[PDB]
Amino acid sequence: LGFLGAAGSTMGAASMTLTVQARNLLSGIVQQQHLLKLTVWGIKQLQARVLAVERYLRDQQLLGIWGCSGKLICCTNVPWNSSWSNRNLSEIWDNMTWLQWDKEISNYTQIIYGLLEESQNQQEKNEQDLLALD
Amino acid sequence: LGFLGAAGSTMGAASMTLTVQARNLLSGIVQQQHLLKLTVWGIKQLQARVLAVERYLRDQQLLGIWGCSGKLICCTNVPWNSSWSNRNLSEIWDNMTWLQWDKEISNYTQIIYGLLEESQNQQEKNEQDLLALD
Amino acid sequence: SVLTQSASVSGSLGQSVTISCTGPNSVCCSHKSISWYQWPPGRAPTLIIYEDNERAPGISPRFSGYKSYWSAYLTISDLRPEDETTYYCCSYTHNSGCVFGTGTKVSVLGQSKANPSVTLFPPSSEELQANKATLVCLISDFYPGAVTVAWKADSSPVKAGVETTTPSKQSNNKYAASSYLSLTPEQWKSHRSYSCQVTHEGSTVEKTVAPTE
Amino acid sequence: ENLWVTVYYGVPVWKDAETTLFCASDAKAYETEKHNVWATHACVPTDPNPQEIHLENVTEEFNMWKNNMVEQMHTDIISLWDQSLKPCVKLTPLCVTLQCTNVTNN
Amino acid sequence: TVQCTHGIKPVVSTQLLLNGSLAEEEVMIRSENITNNAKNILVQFNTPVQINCTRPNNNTRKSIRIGPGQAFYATGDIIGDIRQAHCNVSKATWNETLGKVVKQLRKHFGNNTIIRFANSSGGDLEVTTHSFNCGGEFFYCNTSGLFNSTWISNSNDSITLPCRIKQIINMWQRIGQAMYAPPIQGVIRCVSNITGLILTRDGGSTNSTTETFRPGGGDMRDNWRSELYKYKVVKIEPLGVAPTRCKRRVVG
Amino acid sequence: EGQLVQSGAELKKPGASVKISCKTSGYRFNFYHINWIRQTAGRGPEWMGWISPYSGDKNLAPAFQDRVIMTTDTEVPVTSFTSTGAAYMEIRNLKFDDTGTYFCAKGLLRDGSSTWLPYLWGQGTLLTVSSASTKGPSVFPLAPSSKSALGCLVKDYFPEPVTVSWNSGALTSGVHTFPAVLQSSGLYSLSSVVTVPSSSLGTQTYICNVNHKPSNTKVDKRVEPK
Ligand SMILES: *[C@@H]1O[C@H](CO[C@@H]2O[C@@H](C)[C@@H](O)[C@@H](O)[C@@H]2O)[C@@H](O[C@@H]2O[C@H](CO)[C@@H](O[C@@H]3O[C@H](CO[C@H]4O[C@H](CO)[C@@H](O)[C@H](O)[C@@H]4O[C@@H]4O[C@H](CO)[C@@H](O[C@@H]5O[C@H](CO)[C@H](O)[C@H](O)[C@H]5O)[C@H](O)[C@H]4NC(C)=O)[C@@H](O)[C@H](O[C@H]4O[C@H](CO)[C@@H](O)[C@H](O)[C@@H]4O)[C@@H]3O)[C@H](O)[C@H]2NC(C)=O)[C@H](O)[C@H]1NC(C)=O
Ligand SMILES: *[C@@H]1O[C@H](CO[C@@H]2O[C@@H](C)[C@@H](O)[C@@H](O)[C@@H]2O)[C@@H](O[C@@H]2O[C@H](CO)[C@@H](O[C@@H]3O[C@H](CO[C@H]4O[C@H](CO[C@H]5O[C@H](CO)[C@@H](O)[C@H](O)[C@@H]5O)[C@@H](O)[C@H](O)[C@@H]4O)[C@@H](O)[C@H](O[C@H]4O[C@H](CO)[C@@H](O)[C@H](O)[C@@H]4O[C@@H]4O[C@H](CO)[C@@H](O)[C@H](O)[C@H]4NC(C)=O)[C@@H]3O)[C@H](O)[C@H]2NC(C)=O)[C@H](O)[C@H]1NC(C)=O
Ligand SMILES: *[C@@H]1O[C@H](CO)[C@@H](O[C@@H]2O[C@H](CO)[C@@H](O[C@@H]3O[C@H](CO[C@H]4O[C@H](CO[C@H]5O[C@H](CO)[C@@H](O)[C@H](O)[C@@H]5O)[C@@H](O)[C@H](O)[C@@H]4O)[C@@H](O)[C@H](O[C@H]4O[C@H](CO)[C@@H](O)[C@H](O[C@H]5O[C@H](CO)[C@@H](O)[C@H](O)[C@@H]5O)[C@@H]4O)[C@@H]3O)[C@H](O)[C@H]2NC(C)=O)[C@H](O)[C@H]1NC(C)=O
Ligand SMILES: *[C@@H]1O[C@H](CO)[C@@H](O[C@@H]2O[C@H](CO)[C@@H](O[C@@H]3O[C@H](CO[C@H]4O[C@H](CO[C@H]5O[C@H](CO)[C@@H](O)[C@H](O)[C@@H]5O)[C@@H](O)[C@H](O[C@H]5O[C@H](CO)[C@@H](O)[C@H](O)[C@@H]5O)[C@@H]4O)[C@@H](O)[C@H](O[C@H]4O[C@H](CO)[C@@H](O)[C@H](O)[C@@H]4O)[C@@H]3O)[C@H](O)[C@H]2NC(C)=O)[C@H](O)[C@H]1NC(C)=O
Ligand SMILES: *[C@@H]1O[C@H](CO)[C@@H](O[C@@H]2O[C@H](CO)[C@@H](O[C@@H]3O[C@H](CO[C@H]4O[C@H](CO[C@H]5O[C@H](CO)[C@@H](O)[C@H](O)[C@@H]5O)[C@@H](O)[C@H](O)[C@@H]4O)[C@@H](O)[C@H](O[C@H]4O[C@H](CO)[C@@H](O)[C@H](O)[C@@H]4O)[C@@H]3O)[C@H](O)[C@H]2NC(C)=O)[C@H](O)[C@H]1NC(C)=O
Ligand SMILES: *[C@@H]1O[C@H](CO[C@@H]2O[C@@H](C)[C@@H](O)[C@@H](O)[C@@H]2O)[C@@H](O[C@@H]2O[C@H](CO)[C@@H](O[C@@H]3O[C@H](CO[C@H]4O[C@H](CO)[C@@H](O)[C@H](O)[C@@H]4O)[C@@H](O)[C@H](O)[C@@H]3O)[C@H](O)[C@H]2NC(C)=O)[C@H](O)[C@H]1NC(C)=O
Ligand SMILES: *[C@@H]1O[C@H](CO)[C@@H](O[C@@H]2O[C@H](CO)[C@@H](O[C@@H]3O[C@H](CO)[C@@H](O)[C@H](O)[C@@H]3O)[C@H](O)[C@H]2NC(C)=O)[C@H](O)[C@H]1NC(C)=O
Ligand SMILES: *[C@@H]1O[C@H](CO)[C@@H](O[C@@H]2O[C@H](CO)[C@@H](O)[C@H](O)[C@H]2NC(C)=O)[C@H](O)[C@H]1NC(C)=O
Ligand SMILES: *[C@@H]1O[C@H](CO)[C@@H](O)[C@H](O)[C@H]1NC(C)=O
Ligand SMILES: *[C@@H]1O[C@H](CO)[C@@H](O)[C@H](O)[C@H]1NC(C)=O
Ligand SMILES: *[C@@H]1O[C@H](CO)[C@@H](O)[C@H](O)[C@H]1NC(C)=O
Repeated sequence: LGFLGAAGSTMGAASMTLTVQARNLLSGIVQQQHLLKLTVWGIKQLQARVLAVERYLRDQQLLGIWGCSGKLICCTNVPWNSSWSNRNLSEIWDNMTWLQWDKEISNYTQIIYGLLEESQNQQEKNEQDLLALD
Repeated sequence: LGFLGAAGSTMGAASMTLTVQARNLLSGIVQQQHLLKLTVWGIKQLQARVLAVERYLRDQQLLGIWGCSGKLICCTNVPWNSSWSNRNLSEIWDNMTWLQWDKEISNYTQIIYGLLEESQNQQEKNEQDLLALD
Repeated sequence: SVLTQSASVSGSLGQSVTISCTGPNSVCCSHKSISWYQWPPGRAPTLIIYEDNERAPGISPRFSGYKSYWSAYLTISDLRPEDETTYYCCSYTHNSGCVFGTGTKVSVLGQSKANPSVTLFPPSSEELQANKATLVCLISDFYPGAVTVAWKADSSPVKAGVETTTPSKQSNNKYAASSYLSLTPEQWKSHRSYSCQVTHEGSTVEKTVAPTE
Repeated sequence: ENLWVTVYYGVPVWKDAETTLFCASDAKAYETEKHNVWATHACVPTDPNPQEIHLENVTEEFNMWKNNMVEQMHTDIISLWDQSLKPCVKLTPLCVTLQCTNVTNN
Repeated sequence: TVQCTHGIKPVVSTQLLLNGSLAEEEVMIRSENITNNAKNILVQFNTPVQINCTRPNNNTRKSIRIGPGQAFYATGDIIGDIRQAHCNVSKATWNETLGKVVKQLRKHFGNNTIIRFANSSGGDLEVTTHSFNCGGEFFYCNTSGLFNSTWISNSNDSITLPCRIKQIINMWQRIGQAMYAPPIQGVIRCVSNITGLILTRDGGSTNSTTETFRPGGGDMRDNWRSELYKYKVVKIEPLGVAPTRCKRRVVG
Repeated sequence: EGQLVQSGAELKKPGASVKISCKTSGYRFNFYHINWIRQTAGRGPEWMGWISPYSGDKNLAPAFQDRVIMTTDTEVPVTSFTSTGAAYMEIRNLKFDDTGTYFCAKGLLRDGSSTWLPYLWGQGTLLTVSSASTKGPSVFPLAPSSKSALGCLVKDYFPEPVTVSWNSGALTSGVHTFPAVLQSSGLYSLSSVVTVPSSSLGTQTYICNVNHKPSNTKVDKRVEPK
């Protein structure tokens, strides 16, 4: 459980400790640490540190437009379409690893993302027009 | 008070203006600004700009998993252990600079961080399982 | 003094003692913060309560208190045989100094009546050179803090020889005192043998030694 | 008891350490003279407004003979000297048997 | 707490620093270790001494094509007489600076011993003479004339120094690659403020008295220390935890 | 956590004017305030005036603002958080009513609700404003009676405290002591205990010295054999 401890465990047990996975990835790699410094290792270190933040910030930009700036688990007001999966409540959470589930939505994973921005943020932050001051 | 104005002042007075300190650090340094551009200054500029964001994002990743995505001051639901400090309410806030306090918890500062992720986020975002829809 | 004190208050072991103080509206207890100090007479002082009820860092939480529209006080719970010393208090606003009280000499009874190890010290060969007549004695751990001055020259108490001295509280939180003498050398040589008189509540076994030999 | 812990982002604390710095010089010679060996051909221009703040009640212990700012300065100027000399005329066929005589002093 | 330092210029000098910074008071004395005489000593001038160096030689650029494009710029025949290079120093202004230094060294160094100012004993001609690049060419003015004065226990004449010019150099003892300095055609003058001094040991005197510090600038890093004695960088940590009765909502 | 220590043991005539000092150590001297108090022959000690080592804005007592005034110089920093400084005070007029013991103390805290009140106290200074002249104490041995508890004797000394009474500082653990006494003549005296196990006289030493200021000390008398 020190890192990816529940990679093979159930999606429910993996959902119990998903903080750990998030903590190590951005921070990890110990990047922090003749006269030249133009060596082949330093240039592989810098670009490896650039995608470090540019893959982190690629994901953190998505949660910000979903109301999840500082939450590891948002429940979003987007209804689930039956075409994406036909399995019941306890059918997936007590049976599949997150690995199996990632390939089962990888086909229509982009369709979900586009709809998440519309109802949870594009409309929700607008619904306060009549409720902010009245 | 333009920057670090209360570095030597009380932790309470420093807590009155801690916005300022936060604003300047990420932005600061005016980084924004023969035909080659491979000079010794440009390479010291780029890596100095990389740790700029990779030390900022090293800290901003911690506040996100503490419910403090966009707050400079969160009050966290983690109880304080007496072993960390024995001083009363007005004993530290009216007497110590933040400098003195940073060395007084630097021993057990990591113990606090690990516990902050568990009760304020690892359990709190889970406590909505029975309260989100019911 | 414009501040008040509970004067002499007593107490017992393992129990509580309260000392109150109230003042006039100029430097009173209403809307003016207060504080309480420990003060061994002659020795170095200490601090106990800050502003109101918040006690000192280090001071055991045994010390309670509060503040009404005039009554200000200090509830010292679970008394231990170190608290026997005079206490004080002083009122102050934000930007002003402290206006001290008068003195509550607190004594903690319920103690064990201790018997002192007392012995008399007579003059030596150097006192006869100056001819100054003096003879003293040592008492320690003679609780209670009561004294009885008496001597015996010619089997009768001296009228001009008794020198009453101030008793002190020993650093072991007990008591200590000594009695001196101011007489002429002729009266020393005129009256040889001597006796020590210490009125101590108990059995009559007091040490007694002569000055000529 | 019954005290909680609270987080503060923007606190003024620091620890002694050293990292990379950079040059800063405004418009000096540019057209009337250029190709400077120190400011190179282009460095990060400094702002005319000086960034300064007076710190009070603070007494941080400095060090000069253990300071690493002079170390990065020492090594920066060295790598800068060689960088401004690599693209210039080499003088290797100047090592040939020289036949000289003293100058005309009458 | 400043973000940008002050106008720091990389003066490549030896024994005597030029154009340095200083902010009043007695002529400051700095040493990594005062008791050890072996360690170097940096000295700062409460006021600078205006010095002028120049070469009287009137040279000419002789370009000769070596290979395809490259051209070797050498000295032609010197027109209009031949003279030796020199650096003037204000004689009256220097006697006051050597007096202010010995005064503040006094309470620093016993204030009972004898001052013995001598030329840079030992060393190399480039590390013992006031070596510096000025006007293109590299001067090496003879120091030995300045420190001849000895002061102890209680229109105008100016001292000058003989100097020679060198075209082949590889400074700070870098033996990797050397460089040729093209002679700057025409006139040359330097005219810089001197603001610092670099002084080194005075032998292994066993107790007794009598000692000072003769000039040596064996290291180039110390030259930059005369400007960075007050600067230090720190790693800002914007994170800080502190307790206070204070909790957010119970369940969320 | 910062120890404060006073000068101590200065005394002069009634119409004189003396200054007392206080050595600080172990705390930042810049913001912690300094104040003074005095206990008289009367029962109640009273407060004087509080000084701030920064800015110098002070509010002394109204009854002493006319005569007593006090200043304080800057400090020398030991580290970033520890430093050592000094505080002085001058008093112009005084009488027998102004005699007694004087203390200084560190300011409580460096904030708002309350700062002016003391915190850590020094060992204190006692001042005698008695017009009688200073005198040199006299030394006597004080021998035990039943030798066939130890100490030495002091008789007739004019003012203040004679303090430490032991030779070479050989024994500091287990050395009970004793206070002073007022004589009918007005010339003080005192004695001192020392609790050490009973042993032989030839094996160990029986020498004690006392220090003085009324007149300097020199002789450390010892005890008679019998
Ligand atoms: C670090 O450096 C700083 C210096 O930085 C400064 O920054 C700015 C501000 C400029 O001044 C710069 O030039 C400086 O560089 C040093 O900072 C100083 O520390 C001192 C020691 O801590 C402090 O000295 C004295 O503080 C006393 C206490 O303050 C009052 O008020 C405050 C704020 O309200 C409060 O927090 C206090 O506990 C205390 O109590 C309050 O008093 C007010 C006023 O009476 C009450 O208000 C009443 O309220 C009711 C309604 O409720 C009603 O309206 C009444 O009418 C109203 O009066 C209030 O109820 C009280 N309770 C509270 C809220 O707690 C001051 O009393 C004392 O004042 C003296 O100096 C003042 C400033 O010149 C004068 O105006 C005044 O007349 C006195 O002469 C001192 O200020 C300094 O103030 C403080 N800063 C300054 C200004 O220098 C610092 O020492 C140094 N070290 C540290 C600690 O790091
Ligand atoms: C530092 O060192 C440099 C380098 O000098 C080097 O060594 C010298 C010896 C010479 O060989 C250089 O070529 C060599 O690099 C010095 O620079 C040289 O200084 C010398 C000093 O003598 C100069 O020599 C004089 O040159 C005069 C002109 O000759 C030039 O052109 C020649 C061909 O041109 C022909 O036609 C022109 C007219 O259009 C005639 O004027 C010329 O004579 C030719 O007929 C060419 O070959 C030369 O190299 C040069 O470029 C020349 O007139 C002088 O010779 C005269 O007069 C001298 C006194 O001034 C006297 O000492 C000589 O003996 C000589 O007398 C006779 O003249 C006859 C004329 O026909 C001749 O036929 C006889 O042979 C001759 N007698 C004999 C025998 O010698 C000089 O020779 C030289 O020009 C400088 N460099 C150049 C530009 O080449 C530099 O000065 C030194 N430093 C300093 C500041 O001293
Ligand atoms: C410590 O600090 C001190 C501070 O004093 C430093 O010392 C010296 O400080 C001086 C301050 O003035 C600096 O002086 C400058 O000198 C340059 C020299 O450049 C000349 O030569 C260049 C190349 O030669 C060409 O031209 C010459 C003819 O001159 C010819 O013979 C050659 O064959 C070749 O063709 C030229 O490019 C350059 O133009 C000039 O001729 C000089 O350029 C500076 O000019 C200022 O002052 C002059 C004289 O008063 C004035 O005419 C200038 O006016 C304007 O017009 C001219 C002509 O068109 C133009 O070049 C300028 O750009 C202006 O538009 C201008 O006001 C100046 O004189 C000196 O360099 C500096 N260093 C030295 C040598 O010590 C000291 O260096 C510091 N520490 C140490 C020891 O390093
Ligand atoms: C940077 O410049 C400095 C400038 O000082 C230069 O230092 C030079 O260092 C060299 C080598 O170290 C010195 O070289 C030799 O010094 C010889 C010493 O003098 C002998 O003869 C004396 C008579 O000379 C007269 O002038 C001298 C000064 O040189 C003066 O002290 C004398 O009083 C006298 O007037 C003789 O007196 C002296 O010793 C006796 O007297 C002294 C003083 O009273 C006494 O203390 C002794 O007990 C004893 O009784 C000694 O015996 C010098 O002789 C020699 O050459 C001289 O003569 C030749 C031939 O004529 C001349 O051409 C030459 O100019 C000299 O006059 C030679 O000079 C040199 O003296 C230092 N300084 C200079 C230039 O004079 C540095 O080396 C330079 N740095 C670099 C990079 O090179
Ligand atoms: C700036 O840096 C300098 C660096 O020198 C600091 O300067 C200090 O100066 C003092 C001056 O007294 C030195 O004191 C002595 O140094 C001796 C050096 O040891 C040498 O010899 C050792 C043994 O070699 C043989 O000779 C010695 C001679 O004493 C014989 O005793 C021995 O039997 C041998 O026959 C070698 O092992 C060593 O490598 C050296 O070659 C010390 O030996 C000497 O020790 C004495 O004092 C000690 C401390 O009280 C004590 O414990 C020993 O028993 C002995 O009595 C003594 O230290 C300092 O050494 C020197 N510092 C350093 C780093 O060496 C200077 O302090 C600093 N800046 C400041 C703070 O001003
Ligand atoms: C922060 O914590 C460090 C180290 O503590 C560790 O980390 C914390 C989080 C806990 O997990 C601890 O259990 C860890 O051990 C403290 O460091 C201490 O520093 C001091 C001073 O440098 C050390 O003291 C040493 O003392 C040596 C001499 O020992 C003497 O006493 C022993 C025991 O009786 C005796 O056997 C011996 O003969 C000596 O008489 C001395 O040689 C050495 O140079 C040094 O002075 C101490 O050992 C360190 N801690 C420990 C326990 O190792 C910090 O002080 C602490 N800071 C704060 C603010 O809390
Ligand atoms: C350094 O040397 C150069 C070159 O010799 C000097 O330049 C020369 O200066 C003179 C000053 O009058 C110029 O004037 C005259 O030129 C005519 C025609 O050539 C000549 O007949 C005169 O005798 C006189 O020289 C001269 O043109 C000029 N250049 C040359 C080619 O000599 C310069 O003056 C010397 N030093 C400096 C900087 O003053
Ligand atoms: C050189 O030393 C003398 C005396 O050795 C200095 O004069 C003062 O002497 C007294 C007593 O020795 C010291 O307490 C002073 O500190 C000395 N003065 C000072 C201010 O240091 C003399 O001052 C010393 N040299 C100089 C001019 O500073
Ligand atoms: C003050 O500290 C003590 C422990 O030293 C603690 O028991 C007490 O609860 C603290 N005070 C408060 C306000 O709780
Ligand atoms: C030229 O100078 C050198 C310098 O060593 C000297 O040896 C040689 O004899 C000199 N020749 C003439 C003739 O001047
Ligand atoms: C340097 O030159 C200037 C030119 O005005 C002159 O005033 C000054 O005295 C000279 N200084 C020396 C001693 O070289």
